[PDB]
Amino acid sequence: ADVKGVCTEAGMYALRERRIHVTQEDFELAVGKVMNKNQET
Amino acid sequence: GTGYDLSNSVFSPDGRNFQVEYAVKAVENGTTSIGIKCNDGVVFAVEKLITSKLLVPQKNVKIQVVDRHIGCVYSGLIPDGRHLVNRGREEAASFKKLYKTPIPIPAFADRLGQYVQAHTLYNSVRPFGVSTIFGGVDKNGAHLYMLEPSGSYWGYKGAATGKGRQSAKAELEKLVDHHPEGLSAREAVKQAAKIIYLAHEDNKEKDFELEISWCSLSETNGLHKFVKGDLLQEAIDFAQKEI
Amino acid sequence: RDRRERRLIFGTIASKMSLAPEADLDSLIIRNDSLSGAVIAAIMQEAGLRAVRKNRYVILQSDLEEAYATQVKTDNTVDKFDFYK
Amino acid sequence: MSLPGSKLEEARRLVNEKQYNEAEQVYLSLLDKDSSQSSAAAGASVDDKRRNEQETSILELGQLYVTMGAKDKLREFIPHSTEYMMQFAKSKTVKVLKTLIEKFEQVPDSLDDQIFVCEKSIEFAKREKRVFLKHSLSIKLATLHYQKKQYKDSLALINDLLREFKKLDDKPSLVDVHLLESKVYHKLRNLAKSKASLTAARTAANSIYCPTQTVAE
Amino acid sequence: GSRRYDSRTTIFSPEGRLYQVEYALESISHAGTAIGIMASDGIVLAAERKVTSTLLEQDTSTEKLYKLNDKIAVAVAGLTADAEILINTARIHAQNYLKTYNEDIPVEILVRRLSDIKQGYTQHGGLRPFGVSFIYAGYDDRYGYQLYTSNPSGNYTGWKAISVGANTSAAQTLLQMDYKDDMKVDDAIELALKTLSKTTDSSALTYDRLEFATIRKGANDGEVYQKIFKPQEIKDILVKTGIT
Amino acid sequence: AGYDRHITIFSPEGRLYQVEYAFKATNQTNINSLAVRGKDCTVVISQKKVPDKLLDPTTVSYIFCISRTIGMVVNGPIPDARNAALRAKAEAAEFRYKYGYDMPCDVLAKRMANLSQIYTQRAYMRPLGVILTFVSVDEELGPSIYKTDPAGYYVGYKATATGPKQQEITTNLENHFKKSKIDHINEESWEKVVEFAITHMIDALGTEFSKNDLEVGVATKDKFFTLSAENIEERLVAIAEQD
Amino acid sequence: TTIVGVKFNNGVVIAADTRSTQGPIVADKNCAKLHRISPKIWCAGAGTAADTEAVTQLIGSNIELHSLYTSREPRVVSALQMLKQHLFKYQGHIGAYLIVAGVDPTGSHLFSIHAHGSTDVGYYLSLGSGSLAAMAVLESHWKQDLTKEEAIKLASDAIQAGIWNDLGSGSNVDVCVMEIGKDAEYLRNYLTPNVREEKQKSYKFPRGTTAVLKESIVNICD
Amino acid sequence: MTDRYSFSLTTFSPSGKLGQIDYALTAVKQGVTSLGIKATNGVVIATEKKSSSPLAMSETLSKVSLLTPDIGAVYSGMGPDYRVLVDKSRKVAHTSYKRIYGEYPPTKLLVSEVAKIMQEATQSGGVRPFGVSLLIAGHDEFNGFSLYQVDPSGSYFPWKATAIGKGSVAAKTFLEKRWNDELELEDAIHIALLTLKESVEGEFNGDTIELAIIGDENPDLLGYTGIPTDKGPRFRKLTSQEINDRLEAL
Repeated sequence: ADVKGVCTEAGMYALRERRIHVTQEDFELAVGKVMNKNQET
Repeated sequence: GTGYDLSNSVFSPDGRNFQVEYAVKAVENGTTSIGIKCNDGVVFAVEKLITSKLLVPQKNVKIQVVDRHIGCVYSGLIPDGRHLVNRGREEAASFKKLYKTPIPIPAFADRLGQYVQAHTLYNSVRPFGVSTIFGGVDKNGAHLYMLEPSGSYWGYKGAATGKGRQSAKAELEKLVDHHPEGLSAREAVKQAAKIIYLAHEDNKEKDFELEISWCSLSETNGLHKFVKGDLLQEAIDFAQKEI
Repeated sequence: RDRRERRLIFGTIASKMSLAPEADLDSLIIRNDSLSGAVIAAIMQEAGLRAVRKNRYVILQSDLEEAYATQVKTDNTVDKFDFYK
Repeated sequence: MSLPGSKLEEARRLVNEKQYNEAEQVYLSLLDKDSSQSSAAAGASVDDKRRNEQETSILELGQLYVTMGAKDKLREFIPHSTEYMMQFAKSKTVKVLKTLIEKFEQVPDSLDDQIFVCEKSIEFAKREKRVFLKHSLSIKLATLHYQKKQYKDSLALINDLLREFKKLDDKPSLVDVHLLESKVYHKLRNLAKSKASLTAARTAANSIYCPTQTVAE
Repeated sequence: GSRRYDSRTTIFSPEGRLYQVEYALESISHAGTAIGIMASDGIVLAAERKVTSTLLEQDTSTEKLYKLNDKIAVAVAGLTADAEILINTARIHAQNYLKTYNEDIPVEILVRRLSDIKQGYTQHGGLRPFGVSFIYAGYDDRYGYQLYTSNPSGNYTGWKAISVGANTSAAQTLLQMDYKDDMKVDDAIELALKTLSKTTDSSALTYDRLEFATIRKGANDGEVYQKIFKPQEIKDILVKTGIT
Repeated sequence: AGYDRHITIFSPEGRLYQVEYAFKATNQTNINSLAVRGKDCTVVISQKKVPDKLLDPTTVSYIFCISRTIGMVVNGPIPDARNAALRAKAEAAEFRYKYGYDMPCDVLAKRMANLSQIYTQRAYMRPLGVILTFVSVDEELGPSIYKTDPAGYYVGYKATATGPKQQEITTNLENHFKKSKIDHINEESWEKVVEFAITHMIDALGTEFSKNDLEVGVATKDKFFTLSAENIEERLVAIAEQD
Repeated sequence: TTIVGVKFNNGVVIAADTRSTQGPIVADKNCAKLHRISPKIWCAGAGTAADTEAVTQLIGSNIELHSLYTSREPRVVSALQMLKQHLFKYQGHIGAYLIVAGVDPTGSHLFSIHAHGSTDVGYYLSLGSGSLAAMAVLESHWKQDLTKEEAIKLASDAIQAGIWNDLGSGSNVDVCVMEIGKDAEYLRNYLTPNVREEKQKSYKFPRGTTAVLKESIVNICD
Repeated sequence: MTDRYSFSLTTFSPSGKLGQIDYALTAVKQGVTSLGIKATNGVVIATEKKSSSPLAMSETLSKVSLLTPDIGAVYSGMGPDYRVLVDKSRKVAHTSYKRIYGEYPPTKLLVSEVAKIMQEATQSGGVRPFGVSLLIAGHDEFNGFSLYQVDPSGSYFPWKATAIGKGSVAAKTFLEKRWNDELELEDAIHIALLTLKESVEGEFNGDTIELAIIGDENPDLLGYTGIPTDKGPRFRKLTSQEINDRLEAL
């Protein structure tokens, strides 16, 4: 379930810059965001 | 939950005890008793309700005297009232053994106070459902105390509890305004008989009995004894005159 | 929240309010424990309401600490668990 | 008298009144004087609770060493305070190894003198088991190499701390590691490593809270 | 009254058993697994600790094993709190026999004196029985090597290979077919390593989560040597046996 | 299994139900009192409420004297108040004969707290429904106030209080210490300390009391006494003159 | 066994010898007769050394507990009161002689307890068999306003007098100095009036003088 | 007569456990979180002081007591029964050792005696189990520096470093990567401060944090001189000013 959430947040950081290319910059921010919700509470 | 009113040590959700409150209702189901405090001493009076004509007149003494300086009158269950004096009798005997001179009035109140407190701290025993009024003449002045089933007590200028507690004790407030400076021991005997008849309105359905006992330094000089002779009959005619 | 997300709310509401130049909002931020947005709104309002009866216009620093103890307590007298076992 | 407020505040006025040398002789006279509780410091006098006031004497004169030309002499001044702290408790050891450097890098000074002091302070942690003190001075040392604009000494300390802080402790301090690493590749005209370092810095920024000076950078 | 709050610890159920004793047997399955093995030349004991991590201290600790005598060991599987009560009284009763009769206590006498304590709470006292089980292994010149176990109910029987704790019936299945009367001390170690590996909840098996205390007999006959394997010696036998 | 709430046992929420109701028993009497630490001494004040005129004002008191060097004030019902009062006097006597010199304030609050912890852990004894507050002057740490909770947890306070309005009274004593940044009153004379705590109590409760409406205890160094009616009334005279 | 004490303005000091007396045969010439009840309070034993090395450990244990429960400094008045009622519980059947020395935040205190529970107080106190010979030397040289150095020489001359004038005392002298401002100072072998010289002939025997019946080696390590 | 309850309040639940000790561990997480770290040069334990009233005095409240001079102790929560356990622990430690063997017991033997009192509450009737969890840390001449975790159920386990309380979930995990084989006493203090600071939601200062460390034998804490054998107790309580010196050290 947590890995599936990475697919949703993979392009959310690209929506801010409005680019069709998704590099490793967005995947690194997606992993750190999912791990914070799991460790919270 | 359910059952907070079952045992003793269980507290109520508001921080009170049901068994203590149930013991108060047992005090109002017995014979009423009053008291009067003066400068020279205190005066005890109790109204004993006569059931049938089979009772023998003036052969029953409800007031149990501790040594010569302390009388004790109680309103409530008779068996529970005699156990308090029997416990206080041993405390007065144990005091006079080591401490020589007899125990004063404010000191004797602590022995009955803590002893009732221990019954509320255990689930194997029950608190006393009787209210005992005790007093007398101590070494300095005089004092009067009324022991409640909860163990709460203070100095009382007068103490009354029973079926006529709402009546007899309500008349004690008029006694303060009547003699704000002071009241003699002889006049307090006649005033005690009137208070019994003022609260007799609820006792008119049965037969009553008048028992008055006082102790002071003016006449008895530290001797607690019941009223006999023509002094008792004189207080009856003076009290029944206003009735 | 923490001392970060909260201080943005105090500084934003204080823009429309009128306070004293010596009033320090950071003093109450450290003491904030288990609060929310509606509680912060009631603090700034009550601080201005009590100023009328105190013959004041701008909100001083003393009125912020007096009006803070009203909305911080979360149940009745007990806060949440208070302190005991 | 023995009142520290009379000696310290009087020397502060003598700087602008006459010269800073008159105030320097007063602060240097506190080495054998101004006794305190607990144990001693240099062995001549006892300095424990007033050691912070003794460090202030260096901090006040630290800004006045620029005109006098003591920049080259500041190399051995800081490490001498480490030996004076071995007599009394070590609770004041971390403050002296930091507060001084905080005011040492604020005043203008040569880049060669700033690096050799930090490398000397690490030597005290080399003989010991010190970890946090070794990592706190290492991240501040690599920052000084950035002003020199050299990738040899800058990437040497970053690559050592990157392979450690990842799986080791000092997770909030790792944000400044990626922040300094992104600056090194910025002068080399490399947008691949610089933008990738900012991602690792902003990743842990949302997890563990960072102060105002860290978020602003 | 005290009759309402009393849960009636020891009472005969309509089925003919005890409530607190029946529930105490389940507590063994929630604790570590202790498996004893009685070989020809000695006795090999095995145990596994529960709730272990990296922060645990592996230097000197024994949770599931103790030493009640020079020639007698013990394996503890169950609640640790209720175990120290019977262990402290074990060494007291063991030395009393040595203080009077001036000879080493056998296992049969040591267990029956400790079992009567557990049998006492199940009868009188109105208290709960011990929810911890023990495995007693020692050497004696009467019956030879003796391996016994206990139960919260206070009963003890002879066992060649005993398994208590989590997965009791799962471990005894592999121990029944692989048991032999000629099995030596070295072959008895391989039997416990293969059993504890398949019956655990993890993937691999390390030396930090296991405890082994055997009984070895030296060149001099009549006296054995109690040796508790240190973590340095536990990781060595894992490589030689191929468990790793 | 509804009996889990009637005694002291571990709850499924990880708390104690009977201990929560022990604090609620102190609000039955609704008596507000506070204690502050002076410079060289400690002065405690209490609200004296007499429901009936038949009560003797000298006999009714919420402040009890454990020893000559230690005073005590207790909130809540009197029977549980005087139960621990005689227990505290016994511990002060055993410490003089067996252990050494007179008992200080912290030791008395610690021994009475540990005594209640045994009663709280054991299920056959109910905890006390009152709160023990001891005031005295130590020969080492000087003035100190230790308030013993019915749960058996003692902790030192600068200026304490009691009652249901304690939270409103604490704000008065707290705001005074934040502005001056002092942990105790700098007034050396004990007379000004008496009128100090009375001033903050009147403004907090919004009620002007009388000579019989308050009882002010004064604990000096190696001496303790209770102010009479003339001493308490004398303090109220200078308060109206200054403010 | 001879013990004395000197109470001066800034504190109290006591002294004791190293020679324990079992009777006419002296087994041990070097021992510490100053017991420690608490770190800041010292006590001196006299008479029977068996009862002093026990009661002081039993009573001293409860006093160390009382200091930890109260989180304060143990006082001499608290130490004597615990020891006073202890010997009275046994009805004085336990022979003991002890001098409790030390100070506290309230002053300086010096006391001496007898075997049956009687307690004494004074600036100078001496107990034991050599208490008589050491008492006369103290009373002669004792005066008001004694300093720290004068109190050491006064307490040293008392024990030294019991060395020459009593058979129940000798060997070395142990002096424990206690000060209010500073901590306790325990000086062992402060004075060595008796020093044995070298023997005339060497009695060391060569190997093989005494015949050996049977030699064996007993195993120790298991 | 006295008490009529002779039965134990702890009974076996149908799930196979004891209902009293299960809820006892839950009550430990209902209060302030303590911690501790063992190193080669000593053991460093820390805790937090939560004041119920703003006018309370933190100096009179000591959450770290002293059983033996070489061994400290720290609890979690308010510790209602903590004062009962320590008073009973100091008696059994001196009676069974100081009054018999003449010396203080080591760390491994003392935690066995502390748990010996708590294990009787779960069996002997008329009483309830202790809802507190202590930490036994000290130094001896054989085991050296060791820290034992005392569970409310009556069982003890050795641990290098652990944190039990309301924040026991996050604080215990953070100490796994922050601990290694070679550590000093002062280096382990910074480990305790970084973990405890994240668990403090209130005021952060030296008065609300009690930091107890076990170092070498200190002659200043002894009280007498002249005996080379006893150099003083190893356990030491840091003052309010010394704790604040290491708070800004981070």
